[PDB]
Amino acid sequence: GLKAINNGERYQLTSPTAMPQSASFLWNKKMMIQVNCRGYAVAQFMQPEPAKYAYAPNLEAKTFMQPEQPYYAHHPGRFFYIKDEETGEIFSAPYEPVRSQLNNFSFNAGKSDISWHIAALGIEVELCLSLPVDDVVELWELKIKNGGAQPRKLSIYPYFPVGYMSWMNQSGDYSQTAGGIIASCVTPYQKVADYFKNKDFKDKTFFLHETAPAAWEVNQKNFEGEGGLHNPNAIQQETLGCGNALYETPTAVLQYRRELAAQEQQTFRFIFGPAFDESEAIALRNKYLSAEGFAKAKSEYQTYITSGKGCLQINTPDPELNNFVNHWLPRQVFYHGDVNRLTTDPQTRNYIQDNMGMSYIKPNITRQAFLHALSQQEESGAMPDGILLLEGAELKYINQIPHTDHCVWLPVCMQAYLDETNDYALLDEIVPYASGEKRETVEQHMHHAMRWLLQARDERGLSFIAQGDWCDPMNMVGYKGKGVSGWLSVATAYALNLWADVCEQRQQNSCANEFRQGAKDINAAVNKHIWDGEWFGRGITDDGVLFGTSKDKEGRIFLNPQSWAILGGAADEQKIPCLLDAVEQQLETPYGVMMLAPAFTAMRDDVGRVTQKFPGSAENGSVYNHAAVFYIFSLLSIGESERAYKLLRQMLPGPDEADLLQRGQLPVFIPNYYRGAYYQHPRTAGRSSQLFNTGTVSWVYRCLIEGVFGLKGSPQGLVVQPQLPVAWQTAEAVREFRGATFNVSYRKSSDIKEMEIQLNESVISGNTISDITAGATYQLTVLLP
Amino acid sequence: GLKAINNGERYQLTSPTAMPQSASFLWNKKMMIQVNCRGYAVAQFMQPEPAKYAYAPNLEAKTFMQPEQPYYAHHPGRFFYIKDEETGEIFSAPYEPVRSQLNNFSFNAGKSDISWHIAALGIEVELCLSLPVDDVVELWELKIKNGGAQPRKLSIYPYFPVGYMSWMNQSGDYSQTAGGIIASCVTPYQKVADYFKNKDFKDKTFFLHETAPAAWEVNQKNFEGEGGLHNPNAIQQETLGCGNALYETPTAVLQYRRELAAQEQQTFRFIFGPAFDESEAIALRNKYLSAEGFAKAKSEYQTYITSGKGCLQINTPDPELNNFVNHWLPRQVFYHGDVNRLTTDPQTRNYIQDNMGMSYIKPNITRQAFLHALSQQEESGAMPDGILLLEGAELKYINQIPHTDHCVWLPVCMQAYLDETNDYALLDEIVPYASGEKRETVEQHMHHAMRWLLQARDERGLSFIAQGDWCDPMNMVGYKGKGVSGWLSVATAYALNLWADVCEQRQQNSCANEFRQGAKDINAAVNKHIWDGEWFGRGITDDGVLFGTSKDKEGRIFLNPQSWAILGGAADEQKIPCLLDAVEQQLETPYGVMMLAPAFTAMRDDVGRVTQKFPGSAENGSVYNHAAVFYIFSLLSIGESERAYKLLRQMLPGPDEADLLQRGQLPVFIPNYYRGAYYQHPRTAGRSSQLFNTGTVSWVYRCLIEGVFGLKGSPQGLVVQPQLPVAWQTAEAVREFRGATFNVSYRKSSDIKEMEIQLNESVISGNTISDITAGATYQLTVLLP
Ligand SMILES: O=C(O)[C@H](O)[C@@H](O)[C@H](O[C@@H]1O[C@H](CO)[C@@H](O)[C@H](O)[C@H]1O)[C@H](O)CO
Ligand SMILES: O=C(O)[C@H](O)[C@@H](O)[C@H](O[C@@H]1O[C@H](CO)[C@@H](O)[C@H](O)[C@H]1O)[C@H](O)CO
Ligand SMILES: [Cl-]
Ligand SMILES: [Cl-]
Repeated sequence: GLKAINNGERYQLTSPTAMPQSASFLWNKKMMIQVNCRGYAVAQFMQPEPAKYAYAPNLEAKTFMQPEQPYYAHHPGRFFYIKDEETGEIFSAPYEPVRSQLNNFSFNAGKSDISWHIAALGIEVELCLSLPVDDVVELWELKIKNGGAQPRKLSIYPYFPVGYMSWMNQSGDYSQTAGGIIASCVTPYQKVADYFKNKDFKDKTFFLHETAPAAWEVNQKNFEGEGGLHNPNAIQQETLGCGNALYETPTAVLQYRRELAAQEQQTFRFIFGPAFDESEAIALRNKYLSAEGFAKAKSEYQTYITSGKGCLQINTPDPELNNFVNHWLPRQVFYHGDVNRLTTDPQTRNYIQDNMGMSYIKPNITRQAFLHALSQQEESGAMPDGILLLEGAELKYINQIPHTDHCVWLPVCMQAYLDETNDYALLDEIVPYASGEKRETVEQHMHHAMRWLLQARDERGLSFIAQGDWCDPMNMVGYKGKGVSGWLSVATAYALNLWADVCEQRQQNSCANEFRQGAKDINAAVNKHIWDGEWFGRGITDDGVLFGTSKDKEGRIFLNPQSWAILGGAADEQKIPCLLDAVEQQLETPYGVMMLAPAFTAMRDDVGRVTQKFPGSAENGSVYNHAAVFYIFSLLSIGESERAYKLLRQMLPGPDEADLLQRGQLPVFIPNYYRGAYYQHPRTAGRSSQLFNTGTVSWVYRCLIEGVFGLKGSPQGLVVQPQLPVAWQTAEAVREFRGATFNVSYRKSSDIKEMEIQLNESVISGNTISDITAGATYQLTVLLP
Repeated sequence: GLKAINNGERYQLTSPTAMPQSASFLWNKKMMIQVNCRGYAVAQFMQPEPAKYAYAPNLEAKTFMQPEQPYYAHHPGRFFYIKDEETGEIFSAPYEPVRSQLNNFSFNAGKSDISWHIAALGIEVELCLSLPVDDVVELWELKIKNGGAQPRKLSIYPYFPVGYMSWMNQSGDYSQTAGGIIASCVTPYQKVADYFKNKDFKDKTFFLHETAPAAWEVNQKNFEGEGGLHNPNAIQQETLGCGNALYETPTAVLQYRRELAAQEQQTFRFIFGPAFDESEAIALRNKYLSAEGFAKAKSEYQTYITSGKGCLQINTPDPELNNFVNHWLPRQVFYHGDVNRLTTDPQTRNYIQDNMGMSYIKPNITRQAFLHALSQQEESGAMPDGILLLEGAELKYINQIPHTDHCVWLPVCMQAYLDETNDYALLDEIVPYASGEKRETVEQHMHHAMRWLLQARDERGLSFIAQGDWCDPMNMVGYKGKGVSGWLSVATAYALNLWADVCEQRQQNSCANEFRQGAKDINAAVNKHIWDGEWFGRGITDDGVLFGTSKDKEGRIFLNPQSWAILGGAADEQKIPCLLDAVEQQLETPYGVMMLAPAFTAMRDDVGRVTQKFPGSAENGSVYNHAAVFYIFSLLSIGESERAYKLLRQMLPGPDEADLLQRGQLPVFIPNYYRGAYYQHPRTAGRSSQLFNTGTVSWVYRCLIEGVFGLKGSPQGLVVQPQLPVAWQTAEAVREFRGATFNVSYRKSSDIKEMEIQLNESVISGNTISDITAGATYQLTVLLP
């Protein structure tokens, strides 16, 4: 079974085998953890760069998680073994590593915690994980109850494998003074500069108990012996051996021996995490490891999540949609803008898009993000490929490979901020540039960005692509310096048209004319060179080849140039229906719209690395949700209400059982992708990546707020412009907007020919609520034909 | 049990649990594999840089093996499951992953193969692995026999897990045309230049059968199901499901169904390895996958190993020593010089030392190695930190961090070559330098190297250490440009004294004087600044601190400055006994001599990274065999015969049972280290690193040939100078030397006061056999007091 519980606070799966990849996530200001339903977990923290405290059993690469991450028996996880001392029978919570028969299983994804209930052998177990807001530590609460009528003698063994920490130096031992296990290493390196750089690393891992145990074991191999994780030798014997690790793989295993009366329950607390030294571990222990410490952290964390609850609560005829939107969407949006994906150098397009989502949650964060991003703009007007969030950080990985699209996001996402807040006064703030002495207003910086986009075009008037655009791995179209992007061109026309509208609102009329003319020039170039007759191509290679066209067998159509041609005006009214039909025919699937099709099955080396991905995975033809929601937004922009909703709703798994089993995910987030290549590889199509990091969700939230429910800001007030699916006879929403609350009731009427709006029971004229007082509540009734 | 079998060809362990880390190795011109006794394996190949075809289940770091490498259930390996179709009972060969009760177990390390015999359920299994000489492929032969009296219906399942190949693209499927499983990936990258660089990668892994199977499975998770590796679901059912992998972790599993008569045995052949494409896999199949192909490869491989058999066979009163020296030592030496550790940029000290070993095996390889190494000498005289073996290769890892000792090895190892071969004519060969147009003789290059060592000294006359010397991770003594090395100084005096002796043999008298004077100057500086009263210090830091002294609590004495002071002449007759005693008191252990003591337990940042290793591991205080044999060689140089032999013999595990169990290794190689820190951490002391890559063995072979058995070359012929341990009443050796064979019999006599030598039964005068005819055999009798 799989359903919402606890009044929306949690979401419960009752089989540990039906959906074995399913998972949920938690984060805080400094860490994140992905927890699998069977007890595997991946945890990363910042110090200030990424690191981990629970390691693989081998020397793993520097990485967090892969899409569709597979687990294996020794993957890091969070386990508790229970042993009936009378019978010798054992089981483990949550399910791994023993995989015993259980009488009851629940995995509960929470807004603020992750928990399990299980039962075996008549013993009832509860496990609850949460994090505090500001420190790196896991708070673990275990409850064990004898559910039967006679006393029961049990051994209870936390098993938190530390893994292979380092080939230079790893060890571990029990510390009575810390009250638990302290594993220790030295992170490997070779260069002297790295010794200086690594000085403040938290290269100890602690596992501390509140209640002193009977015994412990710190050596992984001693724990397993021949019995392995299925039946550890250390657990077969009466008492753990109390061994240490001396350049041996360390582990964290404790043992409690209890005789529990009928119906008796006992609670045990632990914390797990990294530390510089034992002193820091003890500081965490004193702050957190108690009933009071756990309750204070929980109260503070629930407060943090509620601070990010957002501006929209809905009550539609679709209860799965209600649950997702009300309870899960805003937390996922909030994570992205609040901690910027836990990177010290966010990709600029990610920083600006994730902060755009924040406009609906905590817009002062958005405001400061624009100020920060623009302070790092180059004097040319160009934006850097990443934005540094800490002095001393550097551009890493894809951010060192030249992509050309960074400036497009500025006005595209500023428009959401300005519409929601009406904070045009941001445009007057003064900020520096990345180099030089010039300090200019936001508005001037934006003009220089749009001038950059206009200058970074070839003689045909089309945008250079270099080693990629929005599609990060699209690296061989323009690497010789001549290739151009179809998508970047259409999106630059959109950006320029939006920014000209701002300039016109600001009385910057010369600018408005200049950018409007820019946008027409690009659109005309696009129509001349990129349009392929039934859809827009994707780009022109360094050697002059148009691709993403009907002559290409793989990558015959890409979604992005279509959505963005719709938004930026390259697609007129006669080309629009060609796009809709071609997308439906070639890209739509039951799991959502694919970003390109057919997927590439081999390298095409004038397009590049994207074509080497497995067909259907990631940018190579998946249902890549971020591209899908750009299409949904383009659809809303032209009033294609039914098609917009249909494709948005496809992003949420369930309630169809086959759908839920095939995507394999709990419906508590939208992943970066569901597997595509639907025609080529049907068996796997729909499978969830399980990756909760995705720019999709800022845009999905915007589409629902402003487009489907149609409650959008303007300089006059709240614009009522709903695009509800026709199946809905009635719906309600509660919209928070500029400090006020709107209780909106939507109802279909066959008495009217045109929408009618009532505010506090009086019919209004027009579609705008203009008189908004902070702290007030308004009743809005919207009757629709 | 653990013993030599097959007339020395193999070495057999009969418990899969007593020595669970034990392992043996195979190599060829392009690959190596370390095979664990329970069925785990690590395999690397060159194309021309390192790569693998069997992956971990996660995204592993670029690495081969760690010292004391731990395994875990999903580590790569080489397995076969047997299922009794009547009972459903299963077991796996060799032992993992099921770990069933077996009725018989043998793991056979071979000179040219690795094999197992096991039995369970009345079924007798044989497994044999070997490699061809020149292609990258594993040749696997499986035999299954019903050892009982009634027919038996069995399913037989090879299980060769491919692992997690790539996050960009991984897959696999069955190919009837190839006749087996083909897994495929694209190695991840981001930079366009890497696409060009990676073009010829063998990114397919094949598992091909000679005999067509009943069924197959390519998806790892489908193979395991809930049952895991202990009881795979695919094996529970009647027939494998014939599944593929589509961006899922692939595997190689086949199934044969057989009804075997009483006493019936069947043979099945497979090959496993990497390929560019199916065409290459089929080429390997046609060449190898047959009884004829396996026999041709085996015959060619045994020939290759016999070509490396070396120059010394011994018959001593110690049968463990005999076995090791005769059967295992020469193959380990041969590996090092023949394939240079499978790196395209060997560390210069490793290249020169490993090639020195070759002087006793195939000296033309040694000769060409000096020619190659010196062609890359810098015009200054300095040697580079590595030697490039392929055009386009680069210096990697430690070779990019400046170390100062590279030139010292030239005359130290040239001396062995000249003594063995008498090829002074090498000195006349003309070779270029790394830059510039100068082409000079070997002799001139050597003079420039020794002038470099003399110039690279401070005002005190001591050698700069920069970021390290022989001790690779000794990186913080001289990183600011002032620190100097105690060891490098004493070894430079040795190098100069040897090279002056060559110059004197070559009538280069000015050079002889110049370098002899250099050596005295350095030795005097060493005695003034480095000698600490009872032993020589290790170095002086940038801030002027002498370390490796009696005032240091950790790192109180280092072995190297003592051995090298003995060799180079810094240690006179009055200081020698102080060194011997201090080494005995502080560094000697039952497992061999430690390289420093007490081990460092925390960073000391004017010594550096070495001090951060776990105490007792690697350079931080292990029994680091390469340093140990430098001491043994220094001992032989002063006639400390008993102490030399004792410490050399300590390098060979066994026959003491406790010793064999504690080191945990088969006695078929000498590892780079046995764990030290004997006083600080007794529990783990002696544990083998299991690393067969080590420069130790060229020197151990030289010590036995020239020092213990005392059969050493000179410009006059064969010098007889034995240092046998006194316990030996008699011994024999067979020495191959300059094309002739010497059958040497050694016998102790109380009738003589001084050694007597007879050649073909006539007493000779002096200690040199001067008349050596190629192809002849001589009988030498050496009577000792
Ligand atoms: O090859 C790769 O590493 C990966 O495919 C990344 O490019 C990708 O990264 C995303 O790829 C999007 C589409 O290319 C891009 O618009 C976002 O800015 C970037 O965060 C992943 O979602 C990161 O999890
Ligand atoms: O920190 C490290 O990576 C390792 O300790 C290496 O330095 C070491 O490498 C050896 O270390 C020796 C002593 O330092 C050195 O003389 C040899 O040239 C070098 O091959 C290993 O034996 C490679 O397996
Ligand atoms: Cl795209
Ligand atoms: Cl040393």
